[PDB]
Amino acid sequence: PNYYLYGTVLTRYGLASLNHDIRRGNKTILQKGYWNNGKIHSFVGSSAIRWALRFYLQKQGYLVNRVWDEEEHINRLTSEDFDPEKFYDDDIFGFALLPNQRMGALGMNMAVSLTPYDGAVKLGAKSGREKDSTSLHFTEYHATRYQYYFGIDATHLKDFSRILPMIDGIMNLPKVGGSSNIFNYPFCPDSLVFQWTNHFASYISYCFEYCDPKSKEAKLSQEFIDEVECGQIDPSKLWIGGTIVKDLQQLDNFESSPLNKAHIYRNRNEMIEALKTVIKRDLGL
Amino acid sequence: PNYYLYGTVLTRYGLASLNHDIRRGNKTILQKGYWNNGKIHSFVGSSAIRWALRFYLQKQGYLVNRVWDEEEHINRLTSEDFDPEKFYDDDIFGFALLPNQRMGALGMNMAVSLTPYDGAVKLGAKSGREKDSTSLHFTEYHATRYQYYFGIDATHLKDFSRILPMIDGIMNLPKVGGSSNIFNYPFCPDSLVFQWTNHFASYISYCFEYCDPKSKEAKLSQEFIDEVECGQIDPSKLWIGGTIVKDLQQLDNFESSPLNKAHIYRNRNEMIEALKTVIKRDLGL
Amino acid sequence: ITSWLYLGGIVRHARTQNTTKLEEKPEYALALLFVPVVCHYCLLHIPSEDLKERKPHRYLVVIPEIKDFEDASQRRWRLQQLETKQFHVSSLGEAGLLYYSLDDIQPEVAYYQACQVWLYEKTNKASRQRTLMSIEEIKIDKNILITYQQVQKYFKTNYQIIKYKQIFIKVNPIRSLIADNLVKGIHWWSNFWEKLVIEDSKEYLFNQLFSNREGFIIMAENSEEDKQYLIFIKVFQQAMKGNFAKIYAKTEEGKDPPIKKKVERLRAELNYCYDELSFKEYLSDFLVRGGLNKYFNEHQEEIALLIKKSPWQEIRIWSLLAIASYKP
Amino acid sequence: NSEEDKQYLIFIKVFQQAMKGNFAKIYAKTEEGKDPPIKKKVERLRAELNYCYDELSFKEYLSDFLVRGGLNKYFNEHQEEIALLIKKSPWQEIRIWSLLAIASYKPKD
Amino acid sequence: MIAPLILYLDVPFTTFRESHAREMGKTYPVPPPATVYGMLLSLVGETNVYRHCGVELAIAMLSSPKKSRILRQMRRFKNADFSHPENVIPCYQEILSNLKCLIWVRSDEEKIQPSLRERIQLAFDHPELVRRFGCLFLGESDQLIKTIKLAREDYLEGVRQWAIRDNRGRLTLPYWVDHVGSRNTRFLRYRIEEMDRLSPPDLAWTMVQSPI
Repeated sequence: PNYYLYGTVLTRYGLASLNHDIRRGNKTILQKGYWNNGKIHSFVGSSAIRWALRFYLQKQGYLVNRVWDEEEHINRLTSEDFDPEKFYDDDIFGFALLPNQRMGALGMNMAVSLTPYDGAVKLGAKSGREKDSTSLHFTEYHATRYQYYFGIDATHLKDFSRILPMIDGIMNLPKVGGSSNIFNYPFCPDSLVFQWTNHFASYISYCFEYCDPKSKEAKLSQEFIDEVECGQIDPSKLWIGGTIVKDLQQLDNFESSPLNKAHIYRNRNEMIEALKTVIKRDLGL
Repeated sequence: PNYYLYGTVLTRYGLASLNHDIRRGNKTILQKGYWNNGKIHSFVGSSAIRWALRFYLQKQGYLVNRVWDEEEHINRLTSEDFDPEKFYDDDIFGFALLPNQRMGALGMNMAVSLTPYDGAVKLGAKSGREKDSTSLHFTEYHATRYQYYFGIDATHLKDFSRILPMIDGIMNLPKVGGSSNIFNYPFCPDSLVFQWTNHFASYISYCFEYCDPKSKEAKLSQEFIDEVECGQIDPSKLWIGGTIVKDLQQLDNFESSPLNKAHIYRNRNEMIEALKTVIKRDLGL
Repeated sequence: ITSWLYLGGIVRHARTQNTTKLEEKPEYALALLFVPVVCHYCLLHIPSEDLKERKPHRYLVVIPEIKDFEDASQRRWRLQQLETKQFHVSSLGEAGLLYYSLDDIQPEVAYYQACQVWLYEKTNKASRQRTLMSIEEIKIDKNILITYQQVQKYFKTNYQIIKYKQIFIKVNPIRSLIADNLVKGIHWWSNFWEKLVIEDSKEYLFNQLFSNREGFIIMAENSEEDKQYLIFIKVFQQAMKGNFAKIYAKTEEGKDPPIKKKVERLRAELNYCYDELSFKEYLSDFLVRGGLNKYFNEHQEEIALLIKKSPWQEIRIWSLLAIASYKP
Repeated sequence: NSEEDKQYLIFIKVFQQAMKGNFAKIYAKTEEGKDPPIKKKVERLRAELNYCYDELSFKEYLSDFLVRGGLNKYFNEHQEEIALLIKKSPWQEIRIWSLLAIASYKPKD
Repeated sequence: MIAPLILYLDVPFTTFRESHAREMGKTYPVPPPATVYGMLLSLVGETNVYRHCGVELAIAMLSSPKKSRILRQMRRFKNADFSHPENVIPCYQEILSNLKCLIWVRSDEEKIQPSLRERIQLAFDHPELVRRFGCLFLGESDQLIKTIKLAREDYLEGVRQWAIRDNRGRLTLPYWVDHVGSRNTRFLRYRIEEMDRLSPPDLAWTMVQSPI
């Protein structure tokens, strides 16, 4: 009996220059690409969020094969023969080699800035009477919210109890690799759309969408609501939590809409407790 | 454990021109960008506040690897090799010379203007009938309260006792890089929202909003209060002090809201003393 | 085979060099031997980097899609005629268009050519060898190519600065900007002023604007949406004509009227305006002082709505263009 | 176009009709001489409009000019809309609108 | 002849970086038949690759996606030591955004029962019965699929961009991928033709076979 847990999570509003890409002498370009309507949005690589989860798992017990030496800023590997039955990271994120391999039990898309990117940069000349090179750096930044989508096959896990630490990690995501010195951007969720179903396909990949450039309302996308009303994407398996709950409860006719009978909580921790109880009951933990 | 300190700080009201960007023609544009509601706001960079903290640590008598010669306006290195064990600035702010690098405990974000920037400008001209190309000039200024977000990792500090001087410096921040001759803008805090928790998730980033688009009112944001109501962000781990305390105490039903059972102090020094006592108890100092 | 034969065919995992190596039939291996002859090579100049302080080292490789052997041979032999100073470009699309610049244009035949541009650039200062940093596809139709020829004709060519063994080449950024927008399919006038003035305080390409302002106007004329702003340009030109007539009337006999000084004052006053209210105040006052304007009478509602709706920065930009484009 | 743009257009036309009335009165009153002053009258009108320093004085001058104009067909067809537009909108924006109407005055052929 | 099964695909981000592009993550405009075949095998939980040879696949591309480049510190097997900096290399990889396409599956050429079409159908009627692992993805593992559902020819009732086998086309899509080297990889030359049809034209039925 396969069981999955998909989720679309939207972060807060803040100033971010997280991932970046190769510089051009001047400027540290935040990487970006096209999105809905062709407007350019700033991205955050999937490997970034996977690295953040690995760091979270390493920071709180939860034995990790791929330990990150903070002092040396390098990745040391404890046991060259990966053992998913023991190491959490090989159980979840998998591994690769020249047994032979193990597909990661976690797959997440790259994070997307909810609002299109406008040309924004930060001057960076370093203090000092002497003005030599390596001064006047430019840091392209973005004042938006980041929304990313993940999916885990809990069945593929070697230890079925490892789903819960991933839930705590995604809720308390420590840090996506970024200019924390200049732009400390928290990545904790502000509005969640979770679904725990035995179906392989979940049509909730990117449900937070507002556009409306330079704004933070972050309404639920119309297409997601239409899909919910259609009959598919069963509301009983839906879990809606965060600040979007307020806007949902301020929607007209919401008391009679099919979205009403979905698990809905303003408090994020109550959502997490209820979902974890359901998952533990279904998986027999 | 893993304790962290997060806070959003609001400054007093005054005329500020602290972050002139690359000037055009005769006018010295101060750096600005978009923010809430799509209105242009003036930004003061986080590197400026990091420099101010470095200067505070230098002045108070702590080691500080980077010495700033005020008369020479130059920066000198006490030792070519960074030693985070011995130097406070290397411990906190990190380094990268290009071991070799440190992550850095203090993670600070930009200083946004609470009030949108209308475009006010000031003309300055050299006196005397003898007039040359450098005779007259225009300097852009803004009358606003500034708000920035910072986050530090107590565990990441090589010496845990170093968290006290950084807090003292934040509450007694020296001049932030700007134009003190004609726009002397004090950056001293007048309203704090501090969180000292073991979880990372932070919901106090930019929790301040204006009552009127052109005013010095500085009320607490609705999202922060609502999130405290809903159940997350435990009031026992909340620390609010400053001028916003009066507005919070004048709110209706305040004695029944969860805001009541949170650490609130009218005097900022008392709240800082209490938070410092809590930190010293938690980290065994 | 190896990367020297097929560009981009490096072995990702060196420890598996014997097994994970690209394999091909002998005839295709011969083709991979003889690829270098067809593809041309161009040098890329970073606009942000001063060419004086940085000699060009990025190499763009233009590889054309093949439709016929004879057509490709004739095209390559034609492109052999061009000067090296042309090959120095400021964008990948510029090099791609240059590869198809000498192609004959036939109005009965639907022209369509495709080529690949492969960017090779050292990752760092001390990089021993170049690495493939960008591949971009260019599909050129009739309209794009004729527009590019029009841009080449109106806009100035590269300045072949020559110094101590230093034959620097000054590429016009605008040409590239237009070319890029053309390839994008978006309006050429995406944001020329931004690049010409806002970004180009140094007037590196702003001078090109001065040299090619007519060309800019020409393309703007092509732009239908510009129409309203063209009518506003005529309105402001008529208003400044009236103001200059008033100054001429005020001018004493024998004295030289300071029309140049008045124009400089106009530019300074317009640049001084800091918000919507002050700029609109000054614009309306200047229009009133101009006198009876025929154009503003004919297009009353349209110009009024344009003033009411357009952001004041844009109206200031077009007013500055009107001042610069004034020609009695 | 939105409603505000329509109101702004009616205000422009109202001001233009008021200027029509005032110029007609000027022509009728000073028919003697080679030509009555209109260009000087337009310059004086602009100077008076720019003289106004706050909402009270500017609104006083605007209302006085409007009544001096005479019957105002554009101001006939729309009473409440234009009246509310005048009372509510900031006086500076009214000054821009009046100056634009001045510059847009189509002479009667 | 039983109507071929039709699937509606919607992937937010995807990358089908071409084979010979090993220095760069430069991708095909269209999902190759091999990647689609592998993803269908993953959906039906079929680990063996030789089980469903002969199934014919046709792809209808609903909207042309945008191509964007992203930077990645991809890890490679260059040095024996894992911690050696030679393993990590910074390089660019192209992605395709907002990819919506329709897939036609014709399993009549299969010689082993049940065919792939029957397996996909039975999977969609009874999602709980099918036993598999992993999370469904197109291209790279982290690029999940927003929506894969059973749909008709009229789901968008719009205009379709088909991938047609043309001996003078531009795209060189592989229908069988040899992951180790390039010996067994088999290529077919395609083109994108804009036609208003609710059913694939013959050629579109790219039929997957073993390289032998």
